[PDB]
Amino acid sequence: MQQLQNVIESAFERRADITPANVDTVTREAVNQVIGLLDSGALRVAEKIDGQWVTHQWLKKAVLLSFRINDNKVMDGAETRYYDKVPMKFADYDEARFQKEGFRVVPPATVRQGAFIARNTVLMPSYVNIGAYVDEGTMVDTWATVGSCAQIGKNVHLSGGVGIGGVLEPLQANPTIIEDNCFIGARSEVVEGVIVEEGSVISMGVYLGQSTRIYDRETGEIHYGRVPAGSVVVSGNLPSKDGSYSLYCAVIVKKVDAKTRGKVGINELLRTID
Amino acid sequence: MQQLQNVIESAFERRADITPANVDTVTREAVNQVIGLLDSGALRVAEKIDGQWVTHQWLKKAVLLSFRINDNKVMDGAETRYYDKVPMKFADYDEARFQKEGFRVVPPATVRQGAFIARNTVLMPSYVNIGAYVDEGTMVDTWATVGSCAQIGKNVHLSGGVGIGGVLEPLQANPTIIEDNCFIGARSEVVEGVIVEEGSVISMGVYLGQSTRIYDRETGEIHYGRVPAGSVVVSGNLPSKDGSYSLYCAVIVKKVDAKTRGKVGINELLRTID
Amino acid sequence: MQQLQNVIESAFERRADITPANVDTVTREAVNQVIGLLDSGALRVAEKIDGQWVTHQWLKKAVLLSFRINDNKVMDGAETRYYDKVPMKFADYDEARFQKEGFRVVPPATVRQGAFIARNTVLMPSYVNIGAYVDEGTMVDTWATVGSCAQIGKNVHLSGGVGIGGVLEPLQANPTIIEDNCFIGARSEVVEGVIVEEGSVISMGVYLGQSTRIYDRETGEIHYGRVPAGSVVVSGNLPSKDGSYSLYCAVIVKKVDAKTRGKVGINELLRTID
Ligand SMILES: CC(C)(COP(=O)(O)OP(=O)(O)OC[C@H]1O[C@@H](n2cnc3c(N)ncnc32)[C@H](O)[C@@H]1OP(=O)(O)O)[C@@H](O)C(=O)NCCC(=O)NCCS
Ligand SMILES: CC(C)(COP(=O)(O)OP(=O)(O)OC[C@H]1O[C@@H](n2cnc3c(N)ncnc32)[C@H](O)[C@@H]1OP(=O)(O)O)[C@@H](O)C(=O)NCCC(=O)NCCS
Ligand SMILES: CC(C)(COP(=O)(O)OP(=O)(O)OC[C@H]1O[C@@H](n2cnc3c(N)ncnc32)[C@H](O)[C@@H]1OP(=O)(O)O)[C@@H](O)C(=O)NCCC(=O)NCCS
Ligand SMILES: N[C@@H](CCCC(=O)C(=O)O)C(=O)O
Ligand SMILES: N[C@@H](CCCC(=O)C(=O)O)C(=O)O
Ligand SMILES: N[C@@H](CCCC(=O)C(=O)O)C(=O)O
Repeated sequence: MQQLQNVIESAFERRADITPANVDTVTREAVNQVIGLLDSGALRVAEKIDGQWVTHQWLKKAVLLSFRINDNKVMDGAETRYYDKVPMKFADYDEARFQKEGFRVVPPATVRQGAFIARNTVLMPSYVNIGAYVDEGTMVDTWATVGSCAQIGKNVHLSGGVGIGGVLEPLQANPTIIEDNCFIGARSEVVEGVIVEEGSVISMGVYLGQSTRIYDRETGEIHYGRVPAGSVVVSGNLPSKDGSYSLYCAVIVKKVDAKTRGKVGINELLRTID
Repeated sequence: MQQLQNVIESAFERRADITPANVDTVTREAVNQVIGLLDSGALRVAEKIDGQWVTHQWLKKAVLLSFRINDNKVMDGAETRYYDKVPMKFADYDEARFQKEGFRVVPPATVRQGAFIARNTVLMPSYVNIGAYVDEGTMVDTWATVGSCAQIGKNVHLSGGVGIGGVLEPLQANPTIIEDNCFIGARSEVVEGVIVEEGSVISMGVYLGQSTRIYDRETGEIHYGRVPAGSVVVSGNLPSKDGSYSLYCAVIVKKVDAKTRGKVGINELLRTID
Repeated sequence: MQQLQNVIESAFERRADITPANVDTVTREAVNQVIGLLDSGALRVAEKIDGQWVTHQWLKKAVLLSFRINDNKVMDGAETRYYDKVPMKFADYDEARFQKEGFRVVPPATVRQGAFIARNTVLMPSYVNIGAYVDEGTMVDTWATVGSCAQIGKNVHLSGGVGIGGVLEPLQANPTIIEDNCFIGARSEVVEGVIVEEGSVISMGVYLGQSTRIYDRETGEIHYGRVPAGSVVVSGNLPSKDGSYSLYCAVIVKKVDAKTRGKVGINELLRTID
């Protein structure tokens, strides 16, 4: 949408000098419009086109600017109080709306406005930050986090305490992406724009960033930045040249098979009852 | 209780076709009765008999069915709202009740109805899921999670960010069990029905599942599925056959001694003041 | 303050026999006074003097005694209820106060009374326990925890799911300290009085306690208890004598450089807008 993109790209250049007081109504209204569209899933920060994920840098820009244009407001918790500038997505939902949108939200799961949550998902107590997109069938297990602008595929299981990297701080070029049908094991973390290709199974306590060596013991091939579709990855180490010590790495031990599927399947009984 | 077990086992077979609308009052009432009993500690999903933990599969079945028989309801948070089908355990407690039950609940710790919490425990902000049982004296530290149906012994310390596996998704045969007097170090995870025997000390960042090799450096013995009573376990790796790389494992480095006890003791000053 | 320190040190000796009922008004009032001072930053549990961090053991004592002198009270959550004896820091703040104190508090972040939060910090949903001190510019990312009495420097970034050890349980001699300008990578844990010196970068999934070997591959020097200023630390292992297995350790791989700074910088656009 040019009328919106234009204003966004002009404002971004003046980011440092914009404040909630000096911002003109045009930039304010535009940024706000863009956040509502992300919130509804009409727009998304990254999308797959021709077998490639592309990032719309200007939607990322809008997310950033929202922090320069909005002022903080006291939010009343019950026993306590908060002071922040991004509204809560569900603050205004009624049963009819929850009923139509079709996902389950377990207290105290919290989602910021500007994040899209699809039908048939289950959010256990967890956090979904602004700009993120969580597709159909996915479960975000306890204390997991979906970082700003992150893209999560359909039928994905993000285990307890798992973290998917954001793009706000530290600042990142690209969002982190988890394709369809992946299983991410407990306490693992995927950051810095790494792409976990569809049907992959990441074991527990695996840490993937751009500097992480993803070693394929079968081919000897070492990857960086992505997990090839259908891999089973676990933690390991690679020895130094003198064998004096070893350093952490992720190892692709095999391709997903029946034995693997037996341990990571989604439970449909917990999904939306049509 | 046969009158209840019977109905449960009949219904479970039709699990996929049961919905909150078509379920008959008999199955509804039964499942509900069983959840109240788990909630009060009168029944428990697994129990130790003759030096063996046994799982009552039908109590697990009842837990599962509760998700087929109950409908979602809007739950009013303060700044936000939730939409789920399992009530909050403490929603109706008054001071007299908390005073009688004798445990401490630190905001925003949350527990689902159907989980048993014993006297003299302390829940820092954490999550205890349906069907779980948390025995006397235990502390569940910050952002720890006690998964569905998990069994936690007396005087156990579950450190910050620790996860004890559930049985709902992925679906599991048996609950995860932590016997009396264990210490589980920060950020560790214990899943898939592994049993951590009494008096064991699990260090930080240790990940135990059924596939994890638990290597005893002293005997060369490799365990699977359980941590022998009184072990001190830490993270390590075992080399591949070509020494080309190494893969994660848990190592039993020694048996708990005075030096160990010095670092993992429970603080009675924080327990219930009789 | 002698008038306060005296009462504190006398009472501490009788800790086990003090209860909320038998405690005399003098000890009660004193302990309470000391907690208010910690809350405001007028006093702090540890402080750096002459290039050395010193711990005021008696302020730690006061923190402990607060648990012997105060009784539990029901705290009304919205959907649920809690029962604890430490008030919520922000329960009484209004917009004017939040506006003057100058930090951002993202729901559902929670802080206990007795912890100091400085200007220009951002608390994503996280936990800050009693006695802690969080200095200017710092961000406490999602599900991170600042343990009791811990000291966090200025401009520090505590990543998602990071844990900084407390001193209450297990009981510790000294608080854990993170000096200015450090970056602590996701899911890492720093405990047992370890000191991370200024400008250091701790990677993801690094676990540091007093028993952790911090190996400097360049010098062959092995540290214990502290991370030398300006280090980049990552997870690794050191081989056993027979090469039969290896055990976890932290490795200092290099000194912070431009390439490192490129990945761990603070985003000023998210800080307080003056
Ligand atoms: C990866 C996983 C799914 C097992 O898959 P699997 O297909 O059964 O893997 P296998 O048991 O066949 O092992 C295949 C190889 O990988 C290794 N391996 C598998 N999982 C491993 C793990 N977690 N740690 C170390 N090694 C592991 C085996 O040692 C084996 O190596 P080898 O061929 O050299 O001997 C399992 O380890 C896992 O990650 N489970 C997830 C638990 C979880 O997070 N639950 C959520 C709770 S909220
Ligand atoms: C295990 C632990 C308790 C130390 O116990 P300990 O009995 O003092 O162990 P020691 O220091 O004697 O070490 C014994 C052996 O295990 C090793 N070791 C112990 N803890 C280790 C750890 N965390 N990482 C790596 N190695 C460890 C030592 O290297 C030593 O190996 P060696 O005999 O080959 O040289 C400690 O490491 C730990 O896990 N503390 C828990 C911290 C925590 O989670 N706190 C909660 C904050 S919420
Ligand atoms: C440490 C880090 C910042 C990279 O710093 P860097 O200066 O770019 O490090 P480099 O890529 O130059 O690597 C230097 C050495 O350390 C290694 N290394 C760096 N980070 C590593 C990691 N996470 N795991 C394993 N090895 C790592 C490299 O293998 C290399 O070893 P070599 O010299 O023997 O080949 C990055 O790994 C990291 O920790 N990012 C933090 C992500 C995070 O938690 N984000 C927050 C999300 S909430
Ligand atoms: N590492 C997180 C930081 C989020 C910070 C944030 O959302 C805020 O300041 O409100 C992210 O990049 O998503
Ligand atoms: N891994 C968790 C998943 C819990 C899901 C749940 O409780 C729900 O759908 O409400 C568990 O098996 O306990
Ligand atoms: N490991 C934590 C334990 C905190 C316990 C606590 O604060 C309480 O009992 O209220 C700490 O030592 O800070």
